[PDB]
Amino acid sequence: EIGPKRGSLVKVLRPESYWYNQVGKVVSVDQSGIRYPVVVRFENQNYAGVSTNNYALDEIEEVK
Amino acid sequence: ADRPLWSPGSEPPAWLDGSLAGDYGFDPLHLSEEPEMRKWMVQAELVHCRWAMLGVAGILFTSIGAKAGGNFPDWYDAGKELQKNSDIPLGSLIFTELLLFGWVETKRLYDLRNPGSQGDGSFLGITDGLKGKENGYPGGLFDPMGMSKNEASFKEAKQKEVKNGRLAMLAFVGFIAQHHATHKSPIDNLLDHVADPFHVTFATNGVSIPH
Amino acid sequence: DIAGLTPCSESKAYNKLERKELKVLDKRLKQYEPGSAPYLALQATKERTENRFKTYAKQGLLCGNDGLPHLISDPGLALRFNHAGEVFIPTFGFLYVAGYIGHVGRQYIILSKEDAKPTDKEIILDVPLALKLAFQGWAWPLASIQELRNGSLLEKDENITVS
Amino acid sequence: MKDFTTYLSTAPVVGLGWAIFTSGLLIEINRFFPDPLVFSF
Amino acid sequence: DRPLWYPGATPPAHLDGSMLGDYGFDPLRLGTNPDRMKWFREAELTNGRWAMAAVVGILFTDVFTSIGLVGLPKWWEAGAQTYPIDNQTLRTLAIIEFLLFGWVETKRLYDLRNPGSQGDGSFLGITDGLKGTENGYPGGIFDPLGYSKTSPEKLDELQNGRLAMLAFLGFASTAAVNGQGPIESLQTHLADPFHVTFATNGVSIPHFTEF
Ligand SMILES: CC(/C=C/C=C(C)/C=C/[C@@]12O[C@]1(C)C[C@@H](O)CC2(C)C)=C\C=C\C=C(C)\C=C\C=C(C)\C=C\[C@@]12O[C@]1(C)C[C@@H](O)CC2(C)C
Ligand SMILES: C[As](C)(=O)[O-]
Ligand SMILES: C[As](C)(=O)[O-]
Repeated sequence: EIGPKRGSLVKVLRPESYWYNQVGKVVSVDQSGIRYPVVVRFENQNYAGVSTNNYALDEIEEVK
Repeated sequence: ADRPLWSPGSEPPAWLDGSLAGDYGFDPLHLSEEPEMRKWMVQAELVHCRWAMLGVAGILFTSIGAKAGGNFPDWYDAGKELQKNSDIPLGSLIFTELLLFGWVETKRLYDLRNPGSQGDGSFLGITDGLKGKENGYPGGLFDPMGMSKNEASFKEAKQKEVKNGRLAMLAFVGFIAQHHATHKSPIDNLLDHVADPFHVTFATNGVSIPH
Repeated sequence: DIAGLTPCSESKAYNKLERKELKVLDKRLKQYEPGSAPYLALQATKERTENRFKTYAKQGLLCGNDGLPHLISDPGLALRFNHAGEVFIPTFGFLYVAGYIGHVGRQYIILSKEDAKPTDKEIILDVPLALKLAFQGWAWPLASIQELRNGSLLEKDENITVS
Repeated sequence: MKDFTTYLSTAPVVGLGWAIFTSGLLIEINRFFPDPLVFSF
Repeated sequence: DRPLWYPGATPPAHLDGSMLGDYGFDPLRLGTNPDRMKWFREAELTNGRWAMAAVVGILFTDVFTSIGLVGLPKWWEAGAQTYPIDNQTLRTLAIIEFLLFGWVETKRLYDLRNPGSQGDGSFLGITDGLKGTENGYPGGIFDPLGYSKTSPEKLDELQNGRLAMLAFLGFASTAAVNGQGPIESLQTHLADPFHVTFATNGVSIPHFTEF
């Protein structure tokens, strides 16, 4: 009810994030209330090998 | 426990039981295991047989003609002396052969990928004929004699062409092996062996003789 | 006459080099009988060496003060003369082959981005797909220009940057 | 047979089949056509 | 769709739509995008229409030359005979060609871009007739022979244009390795059909026919 529908893919706009401008599905937008509610999941690894991350709702945007 | 096998007692392969003609459960390299490779290899063996039989028949008939007195070369080095004094150049003969064979081998090919694809009537309006009755056994036009319109006779008549073709292509390897040793005609190797069995192989170069 | 170079038949150094090579070959060719294998090998080598030196001097290729051939690479000097084959058409042949290769590889790597775990397809290739695309790229100049006018090759700035 | 054909998509295949095709083609072109250094025209 | 190029089991993807001379032949999938297909259609039209009016100059003019009625030169040197002529409009030919073409090629270009788009007062009083019914099929050009219901005679035009493009390609490939003209090659090939063949001229392998 707060973030995008779960299962809907969205992109990232965190300027300092490995995943930037590319799309990734949302695991679960945290409804309990927190500054980084949207947990996005990516298939390709990063330099550290992590697949998921949580971002703020003022950063993510719509689909391509 | 239902058909004779090649090795008595061995377990036949699970991808071929009795549907193919000449089936004996002989496949140790797991070839033709998938349905598509088997559909390919069946017709490959069939065409091998249908060429080996004609080749061996022509070779034996020309050899018998030569031994009886006809003006016939042997099967080897026969394309060399029939081309020296022929009106049709080499190359102009080869590409005529290939041009006539491409058009028919292509129709033979695309009736394997989708049977009955050739019986739509685009070639001279031929519709009933040129339709693949089975994997590698067409009919209608290639079977003028009604000798395949009965399964009881057909399943038994097709199971012997594969055997005759296997025997003929084993004989063709005999023609090659039986030339590099004696350099004589295949019928000559026969008469030199029935008249005197003592002139058997293992006597000229079959085994190494350093001693 | 271009660049002070002279056609390679009138080069005394070129013929002197050919004679030198032939003498160096024959001095050790005379070591073997005309029937043995090494002798035939040296005979064939001399054959295609003489063929080298004869076939080059046709349609014109400039040799300099050293007598060796010198490739002319400027379009315009290969034109107004007969040197368009030195390096002008080989350029287009390599461009054609390199296009072909890149086109096929790109269409492969694109058509694999749709299925699950494409990484596997990069260590375990799709041999039949690669063979199909290999026998469809010899019209790539046609497909490239019109796929460019199409726009299906420009990514609309949706990639990872840092600035 | 199936797992073998699947194995035949790795380094031991094209990368071997490829570059074997190419070495053979180039060697044959340089053998039948002995010493090219400029096009026909 | 008229008969298919492969008679058997070769499915077309985007050539099920109606179009002139469509036999479902597009192996390289070069006309998938409809706009590029719409362009390549006019490409065929302009190529075929141009090659037909060219092969006729090579075919119908050389048939009289072989019979001996006229002494015109062959096409592989008809271009060299011109400028040596006394009254020779020397090679200001190419550039005036380009100008005179360009002025019309641009009109056809912009008509393909904006179909049937010719301003009212743009061309003196003949603006009206310049509007074309369809792309590559203009009205004002053909005087008779277009007001029928069986307008799909364009099949004849396309098939003849393809045949004439093959004709000119064969002309250029023959007059390059056979050394003679098309009619002369045809007549020598009727004289002796087994020796004069592409196998003896064009392929490098059969030249080693050393018995
Ligand atoms: C040897 C042969 C087949 C051998 C097959 C083998 C070993 C397969 C073995 C296995 O696969 C199995 C079965 C099962 C697998 O699980 C395991 C392995 C072990 C892999 C066929 C030859 C087949 C050979 C054939 C068909 C030859 C045809 C010859 C012709 C047509 C001759 C024509 C001419 O004679 C004329 C008429 C005139 C002359 O002048 C010129 C010429 C050219 C000589
Ligand atoms: C008709 As177009 C896309 O080639 O300008
Ligand atoms: C290759 As030529 C006939 O143009 O000299």
